[PDB]
Amino acid sequence: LQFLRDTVFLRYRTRAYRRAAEKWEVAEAVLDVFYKLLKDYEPQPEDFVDQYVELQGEERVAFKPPGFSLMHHLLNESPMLELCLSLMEEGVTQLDTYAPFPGKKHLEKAVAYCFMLLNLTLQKENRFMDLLRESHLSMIVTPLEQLLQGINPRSKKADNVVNIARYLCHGNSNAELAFESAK
Amino acid sequence: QQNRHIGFSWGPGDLLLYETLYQKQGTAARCPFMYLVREDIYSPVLRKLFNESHSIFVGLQKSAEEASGKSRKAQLVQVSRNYRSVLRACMEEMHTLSESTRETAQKYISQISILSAMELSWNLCEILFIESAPAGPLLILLLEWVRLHVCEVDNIVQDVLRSEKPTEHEKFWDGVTGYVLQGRMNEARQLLAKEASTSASARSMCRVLDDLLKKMPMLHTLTEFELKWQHWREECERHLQNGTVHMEAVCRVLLGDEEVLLEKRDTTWYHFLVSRLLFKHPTVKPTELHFYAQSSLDMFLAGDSCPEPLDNILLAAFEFDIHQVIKEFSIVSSNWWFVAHLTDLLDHCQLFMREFLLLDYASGLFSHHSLWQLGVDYFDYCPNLGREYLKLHMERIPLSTEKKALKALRICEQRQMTEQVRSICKTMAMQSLCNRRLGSALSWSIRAKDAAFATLISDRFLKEYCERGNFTDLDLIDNLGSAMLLSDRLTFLGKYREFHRMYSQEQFSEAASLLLSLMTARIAPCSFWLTLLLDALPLLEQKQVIFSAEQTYELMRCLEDRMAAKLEQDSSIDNTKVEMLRLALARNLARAIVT
Amino acid sequence: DKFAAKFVSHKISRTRWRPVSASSLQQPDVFATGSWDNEENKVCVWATDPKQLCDIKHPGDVMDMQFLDKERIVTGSSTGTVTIFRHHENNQTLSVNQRWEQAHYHVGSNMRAPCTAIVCSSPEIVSVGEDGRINCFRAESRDVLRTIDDADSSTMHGVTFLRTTEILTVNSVGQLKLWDLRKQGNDPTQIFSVTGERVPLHCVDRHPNQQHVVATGGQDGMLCIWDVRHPMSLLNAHEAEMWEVHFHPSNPDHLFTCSEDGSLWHWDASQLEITNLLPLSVNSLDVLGQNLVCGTDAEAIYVTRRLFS
Amino acid sequence: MFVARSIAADHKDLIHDVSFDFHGRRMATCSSDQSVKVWDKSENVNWHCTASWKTHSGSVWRVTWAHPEFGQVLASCSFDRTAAVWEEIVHWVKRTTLVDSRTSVTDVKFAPKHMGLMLATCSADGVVRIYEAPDVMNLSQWSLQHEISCKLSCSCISWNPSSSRAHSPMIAVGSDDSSPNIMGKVQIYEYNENTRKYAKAETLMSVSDPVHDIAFAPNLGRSFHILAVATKDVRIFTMKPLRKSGGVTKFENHTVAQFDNHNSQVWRVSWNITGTVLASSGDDGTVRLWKANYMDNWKCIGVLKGDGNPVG
Amino acid sequence: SNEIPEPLQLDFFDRSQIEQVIANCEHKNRRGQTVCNVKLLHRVLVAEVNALQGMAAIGQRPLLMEEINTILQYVVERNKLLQCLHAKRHA
Repeated sequence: LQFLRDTVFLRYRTRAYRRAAEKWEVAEAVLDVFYKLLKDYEPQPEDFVDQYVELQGEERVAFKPPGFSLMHHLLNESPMLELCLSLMEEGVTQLDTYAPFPGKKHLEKAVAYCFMLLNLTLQKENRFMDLLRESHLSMIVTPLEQLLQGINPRSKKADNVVNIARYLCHGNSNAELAFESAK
Repeated sequence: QQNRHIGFSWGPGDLLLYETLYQKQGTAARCPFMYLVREDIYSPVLRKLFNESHSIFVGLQKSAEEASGKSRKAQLVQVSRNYRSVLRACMEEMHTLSESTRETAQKYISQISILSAMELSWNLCEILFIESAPAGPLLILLLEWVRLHVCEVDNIVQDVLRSEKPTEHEKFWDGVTGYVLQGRMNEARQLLAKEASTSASARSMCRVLDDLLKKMPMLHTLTEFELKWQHWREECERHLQNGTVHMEAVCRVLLGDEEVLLEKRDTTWYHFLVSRLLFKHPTVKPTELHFYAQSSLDMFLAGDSCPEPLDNILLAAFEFDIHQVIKEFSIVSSNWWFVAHLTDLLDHCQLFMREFLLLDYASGLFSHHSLWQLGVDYFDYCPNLGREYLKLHMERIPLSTEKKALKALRICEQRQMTEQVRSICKTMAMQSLCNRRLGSALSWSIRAKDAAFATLISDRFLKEYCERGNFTDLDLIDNLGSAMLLSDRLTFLGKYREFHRMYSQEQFSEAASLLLSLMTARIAPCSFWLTLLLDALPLLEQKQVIFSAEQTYELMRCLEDRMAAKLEQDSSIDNTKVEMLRLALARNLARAIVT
Repeated sequence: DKFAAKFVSHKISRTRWRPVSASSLQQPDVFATGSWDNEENKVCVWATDPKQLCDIKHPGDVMDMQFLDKERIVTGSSTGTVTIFRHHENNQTLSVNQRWEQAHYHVGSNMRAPCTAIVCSSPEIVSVGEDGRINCFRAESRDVLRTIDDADSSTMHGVTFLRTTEILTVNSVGQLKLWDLRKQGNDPTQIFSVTGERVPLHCVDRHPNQQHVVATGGQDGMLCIWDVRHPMSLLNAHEAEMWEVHFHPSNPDHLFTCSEDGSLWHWDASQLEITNLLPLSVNSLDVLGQNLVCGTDAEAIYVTRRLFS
Repeated sequence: MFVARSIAADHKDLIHDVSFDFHGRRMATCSSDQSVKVWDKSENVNWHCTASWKTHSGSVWRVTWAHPEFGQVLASCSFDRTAAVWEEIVHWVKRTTLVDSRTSVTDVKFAPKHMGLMLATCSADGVVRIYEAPDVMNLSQWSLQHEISCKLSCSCISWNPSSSRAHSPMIAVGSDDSSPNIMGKVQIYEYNENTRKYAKAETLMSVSDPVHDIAFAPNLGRSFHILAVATKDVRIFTMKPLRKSGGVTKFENHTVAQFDNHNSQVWRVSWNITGTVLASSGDDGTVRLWKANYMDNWKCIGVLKGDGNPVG
Repeated sequence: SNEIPEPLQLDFFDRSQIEQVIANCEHKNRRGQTVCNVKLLHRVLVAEVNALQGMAAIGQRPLLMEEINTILQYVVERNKLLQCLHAKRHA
């Protein structure tokens, strides 16, 4: 997980691609695994208890399930969430051009994976937050509904919501994204 | 000791003292001593003070042209306020140091007191001259000054209000009367708001006094204030008459009664002065302030208390005599920071030495291992005698790492100090060369543009080549470019390396041409002549003739000229070389006559 | 407004943050500084006005400082000695771990030679020097693994791990040399130089993502972008020597160049947008996300926590 | 903050003269046990002895360090009419032994760097000899170039530190001879380029008492020059050059300061790096520092006791 | 049309500094005469390199002299072109 996330998301951002289309394929590919990792993570009362294993005499926190760490980095403003919102923003912009781009379908699938990542979060958001308050962990979490209105470092506004809406304009072309946005 | 003469050795900022012999031909002891004579600049907080002050100075100098008139005056007041703020911060930092280590607390406390003196004096002088407020506002600022520097009344009232029932404290009336002395009605009124409820008659009297304190004419236009003040004083006097001990004394004061202002002079001489003025003379004249202050001092120090040097300084400031103030301070303070900065500010105020003091200060800055950059900065601003001093000290700084040397050179270059640049470059190169490092030496030589050192370096390279058989650092030699023309020997080296490259990668013709060119120009030293001829030999030998007839004739001439100069194993090989050369040349000549 | 200036009493030569764990969403808070041009120089550790946590009397002058790991700091002295310090967080005490006293010394002559730059890829410490020497050590080895003697007659200024087991070194005559640590020979693989000029190169940095992008700085204050596979771009910037160039680790599109004229310029690729962050001489800088710290020769530490606000 | 440091000299016999280098880190200590020790300074102030060697049987008088541009070159004059040049090899090695002098060489002074490596030696016979090394790499070769007869027993020599091209090289020569009537014991010699030889320019007739030490002050971009003369009393002179050739430009001399506060014989006089503070020694065992104020009035600023403590 | 050629390639001089000398030449003798005088300019140029002390490496003098000649030619060309442009403008 660590390898996938770090390396492939970096390269998603800044790395030369001879073919322009190949920039999106990498993103979609790693995002799919992120989705399938988050889909099956059902919050349990033992996930929020952590143990420390003695590896080479250095007490290092153990590795919680992929879902715990795939969530705790989502309910804060980690560059995962920022890059996800930026990816939605880019998809909206490029789709607004209404042109035959390289990798248009790939972007559709990737942003669909992103919207599904979001929509799944909100339910397990309530569940995790509830459990979290009971386990006396030190980890801090802000619900997604206050984070969507956060200050975007690019536009210096809370314009995440406006970006989300614009997918509705493309309802005749990409109906799936339309449904997810409405939801 | 014991009649031994003490010799001295002036170093770069440090005097060495040694006890030499008895002068007469040689008390029995040993000689184990070697003192060093030279801590204002060593205190760390003071270094930060110096840094910030330097930036303030640079800012001021640049803004001198653009800002004018009243704007400029305000800017100057603000700059003064900034300097004092830094002083205060430094003072506060030293206080926590004294708290942490009480073993050095005494020294620290003394330094803190000196800093406070400088700061309070700074404030007084600055306000009187820079602010130059009119008759009224001047007294307002004097009242502020006293309140800010003398916070003794606050401490008393603090202890009062921290008592169990403040009204019954011994300090209470004292703090009330002090608040009234400092011209702060509101706090004294909040105080006597506490006792007013203790008793009924007390209540009545306190209410009366409170009303008067509220309706006291105060400056926030002049004649009007004056008449209201007169009326209020009349009312207070009437109240006193009707009443006729503590409120007695307070209204004694609200009129300005000289005795009661004397019997509780217990803060300082200047506090006494301020209280006296506020009450007796609400309108204050700047010109007669000196007389008023003298009288106040004489009254306060009625015993055998001799005027402190600080008191003298303050009196001189009241006499509007800047020169005397500076003189007094110079005796007391070795650190010239204060003096110089004050003179600078007053110079901008167009009132009147400045160059002299600044020069001394920046010269001390150049005697510190790390503070020498600020010295450069301050020396530059001095008009007539700055450059000479700067040049001297710059040339005489220790150079160790390439970083320090580079920084020194950059500083020099900006001020167009060519000679200083050259010396530094030469020193560095020499050291580098003594420790091998041929490449580094060459670069430094190139920078100083010195033909002699370049020649020397190029000569050493040729010697190494002869012994090893192969050139070292080939790449460095290939891209000299225009730096090659600095010296004749350097020029030779480059061309020889080029020939080497050429003939190796099948450019025999060009290489031979270059070689013959070099030989004819006589740039080469004589030992290289023979090598060049040996190289020319296989060039002739090759089946495809390289040298033309005329070129070989020129080589012949060179060989014959060399033979003459030579006169004025190896020989056998060279004669065989000569013969083969001749045979080939003749065959080529035949082929030319043929063609 | 963004920068908070705390004045210390020692000229600050190096400033470096403590590497933070990527998995945890923590924000870097602890940084380290090294001081030069003083009788008794030192290595300090600060926490974001910054409050100093711990410091140690460093023998000689601290030329280069790199953070090996969260608990180890590798410092290169001006006497050539390369030392490792172990930070005990529980007691806030810096302790000496391992040292190689004669890592760098001039050929034959007596006295010492300065160690200009170090680079670290745990557990490999490669240190260049004024002498031609590219000594390579190991975190636990008391001996020097490999010494490429007489690598460069001229003083080498900087070093960085291009790829792996390969190092790019700049020297005083303006040459960028590609070295290989596997080949047993003492000769450089390739030497990249500007045709005709010998302007010394002071700093060198490699793009965090793509390994073929290398940015260097000369005495002419010019940023030269190099492609080790194929100078692609020569950019006019400062009017004085560029001491250090650093790519932003998290978002490489940002670059920070410090010069002795006193200008911490910022280059934004995301038309390059150049702005002056600071109003004597800026020696070092370190950026990690939204936090940047730079140290000047005016004995001052400038720290910002809202760099991109 | 005047500090007191006690460095164990490790010297078996009385120390005579110590001299710092140009950059202030290396110093040579000659002693009566016929040994010259070189003490170097580390990063910490602590001084460490690096090299110790024996030099001459005769009593060594002065030790002069050359400019670092030419290398680590030393010079030592002695009673046995010799002037040795020393250089390290990487131990100090004698390169030459200048012995043209027929009498005890008393003082040795290196020429300013702009002229070259021109060692100057004055001897008791009354002849100042100015040698010159053609190549700095070979220091064994020294060719005498100029011999200046002064007609009086020379005691001290001092060059003119001025690097101005307008100011031709000048050397000052003193006379320790206790002459009952003969005055003018300080003579200034200027170099006339036309004759390519040194000729007398000015004789300070005011100095009628034995001259122990003379010292020029840095010019600091000024029209006139300053010469300090150590006799029975410290005297400071100002030689302003006249208007303007074929010969020496005559000078106008004025005595601007005369301090007999030592109440004894002044033996040594030396200026600081910028020529503002002059120091003087005496039989009283005190070193008095003299500094001028803004009104050009010289005043004593410091006195020292024998035990090392400063006079308060 | 206008046909200004290559800049100054100075061996032991500064290309930027020669511009001050160019302006000295550009002083108007009388009216519109930004040509100084070949006599003066030549003399000054010859005296400049003499002032530059040819000391140890005295083998570069022919090269130095060729450079003087090239500079003179370029200055003359500039002046001629300026005059031509002025005449064209008048016409």
